[PDB]
Amino acid sequence: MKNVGFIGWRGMVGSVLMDRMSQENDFENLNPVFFTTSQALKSAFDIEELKKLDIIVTCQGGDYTNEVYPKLKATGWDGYWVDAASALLMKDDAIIVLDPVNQHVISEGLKKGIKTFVGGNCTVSLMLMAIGGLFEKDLVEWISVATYQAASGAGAKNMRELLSQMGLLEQAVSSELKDPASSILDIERKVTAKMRADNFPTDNFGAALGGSLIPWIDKLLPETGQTKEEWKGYAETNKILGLSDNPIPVDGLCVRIGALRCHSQAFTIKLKKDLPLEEIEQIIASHNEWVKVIPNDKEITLRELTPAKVTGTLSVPVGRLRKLAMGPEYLAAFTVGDQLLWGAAEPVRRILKQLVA
Repeated sequence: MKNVGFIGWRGMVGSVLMDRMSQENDFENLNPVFFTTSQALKSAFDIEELKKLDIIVTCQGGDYTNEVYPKLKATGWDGYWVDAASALLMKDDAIIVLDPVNQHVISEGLKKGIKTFVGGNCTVSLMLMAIGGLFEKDLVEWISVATYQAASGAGAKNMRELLSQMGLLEQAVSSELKDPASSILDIERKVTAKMRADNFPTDNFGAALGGSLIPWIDKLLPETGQTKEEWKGYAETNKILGLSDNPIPVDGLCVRIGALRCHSQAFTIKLKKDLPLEEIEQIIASHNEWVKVIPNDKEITLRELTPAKVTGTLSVPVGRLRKLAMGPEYLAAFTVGDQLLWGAAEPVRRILKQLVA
């Protein structure tokens, strides 16, 4: 059995990985060696120890990877490096994994000698898990996107801040909400006053999220006006699909909303042909076992196409499918996916499974 080292397994993403691996009994197929950065297991910084392993799975973070990866590689170590961090995503030296979508690029990279794999993540992987069928059939000309991203993508303390913000907003009008005859305008004024107060916890986001939204995720990308988050759509999507040399346009606005773990996305997909909606649905549904086409019905949409339904599951529902007023080649679609699973830990768990098989 392969000797696998794990770094950052106590973090949020790492913890989801540990839980998923346990659930699937992945540990009975490999020899796990756990590391730690604490001085209170082996040290995550002991290069000689890391060199003894066949594979290293890390969810520790970019700073960690940029520090040890180079040192480890320098020792001649020829093992595999699986990273949940985005540090090496665009390295010609590594492949972005999301096997249900790009098994072919993965299998080839392996034959070629690629030893570094970075997990497909956030909105890009969730998008591909939802409409990968359209790309696989080469029907996508371009895609305009509008996201509704959860706090987990930012971090554990961000999720906590969101929850605290929601509590404070309600607590500001707790009594008013109790009497069925109170003024809704009085209630709103108080809630709004609270989210604008200096003592309203907004350190993690830099603005209120709770009963609001933030139309900016990462840092500015000067050359295009995009934010890093938005830039990933074009770069990472094509790298995953292996179309970096002849990229497909994927662009839009990424917005942070008051959700915990699920990223949702609204799509305006420009197809290259005019296909019956029924066929498009079949193409979408057939791509993988997790995508789930939701009928464009109200009751079914409310019960199935929401973070409330999707959170904590591997299901990737896609619905609201119909042609747009712009034309028969313009398709509308809305999808919801859990950020911690297909958006983070699952692609890593899957590539590991392959490497130790």
